[PDB]
Amino acid sequence: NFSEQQLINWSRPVSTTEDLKCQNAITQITAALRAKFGNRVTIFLQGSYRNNTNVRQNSDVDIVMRYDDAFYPDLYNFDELKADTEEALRNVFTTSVERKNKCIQVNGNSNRITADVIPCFVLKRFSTLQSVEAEGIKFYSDDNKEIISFPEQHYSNGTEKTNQTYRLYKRMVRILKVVNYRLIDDGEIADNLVSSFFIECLVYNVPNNQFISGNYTQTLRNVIVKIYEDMKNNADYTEVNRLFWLFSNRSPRTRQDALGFMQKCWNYLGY
Ligand SMILES: Nc1nc2c(ncn2[C@@H]2O[C@H](COP(=O)(O)OP(=O)(O)OP(=O)(O)O)[C@@H](O)[C@H]2O)c(=O)[nH]1
Ligand SMILES: Nc1nc2c(ncn2[C@@H]2O[C@H](COP(=O)(O)OP(=O)(O)OP(=O)(O)O)[C@@H](O)[C@H]2O)c(=O)[nH]1
Ligand SMILES: Nc1ncnc2c1ncn2[C@@H]1O[C@H](COP(=O)(O)CP(=O)(O)OP(=O)(O)O)[C@@H](O)[C@H]1O
Ligand SMILES: [Mg+2]
Repeated sequence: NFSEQQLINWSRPVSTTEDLKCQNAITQITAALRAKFGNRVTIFLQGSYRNNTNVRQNSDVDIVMRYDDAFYPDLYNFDELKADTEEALRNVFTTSVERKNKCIQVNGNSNRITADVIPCFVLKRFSTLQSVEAEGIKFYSDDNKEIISFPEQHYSNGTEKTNQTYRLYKRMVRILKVVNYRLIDDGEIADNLVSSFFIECLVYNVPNNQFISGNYTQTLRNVIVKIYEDMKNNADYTEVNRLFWLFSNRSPRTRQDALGFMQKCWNYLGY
């Protein structure tokens, strides 16, 4: 239903860290957090701006604030950390600050994008897949869930795969994110059937030899068919971080979710 050129267009990043409104958000929010926490935190990005997978204009940026003085000192429970983070932001951004289940949101304006600020601590956890202790981040949601993430390993492994696949790994992720948003807008799937993270992990497990240089239409066909068949075949997919399984008992998302999503994409694209 869509031409090769249309797929190419959909595969391009829309919002990036080069955007003035993104730079403005990061600069302003960083200053507000440093005013309270100084060097006791590491500030970095995760999510679509970090991995370069944005497909929507003026997308929100995920700014991680890792309180890590104990692990990275200068050469306290989470409830207090999140409250102190909300206070630091409210002192500067006042009515634009909204506490959320998993972050503090700083709503944007004409000159800056909206940001999700994610206070967190250092996390260390053993990976049986790689038989090593892995370092990531941990935080707690307002509904009492322990949220664990490995953004550095996610970033590095995804970058490596796109570098090995003629840059098509992330281009295919972006295409599927576009299709996801369209299916949601059309009311064809629930807005939480999949997530950007889930899509990124699914495509990551498609072997590199399925990505065909200069052929977006056939590469995308290969990607959808491979994930679809793998889901029917009970495949053991890894997260992009390669430290844990995608379909582990910690995750409520299922192979059936991925199978249904692939089917909806296939039908929408008209293969
Ligand atoms: N391990 C793990 N990490 C997650 C999960 N959800 C989000 N993350 C992390 O948080 C980052 C930002 O989350 P999202 O905003 O939902 O994903 P995104 O890549 O920014 O895509 P967008 O929907 O365009 O914002 C992702 O890149 C992941 O690194 C999850 O379910 N499991
Ligand atoms: N450090 C470094 N940066 C580069 C290099 N080549 C290009 N860049 C730049 O790094 C930024 C990231 O570029 P890309 O990784 O190609 O991202 P993109 O072009 O927006 O999207 P895709 O190519 O589809 O992944 C851009 O500003 C490029 O100009 C390089 O060899 N080394
Ligand atoms: N496993 C995870 N690991 C790291 N960051 C996560 C994460 N899940 C969510 N986040 C981050 O927290 C931010 C908020 O996540 P969302 O998916 O919007 C739920 P929420 O918005 O916090 O609940 P709410 O809208 O009901 O208040 C995301 O932008 C993301 O950057
Ligand atoms: Mg995001």
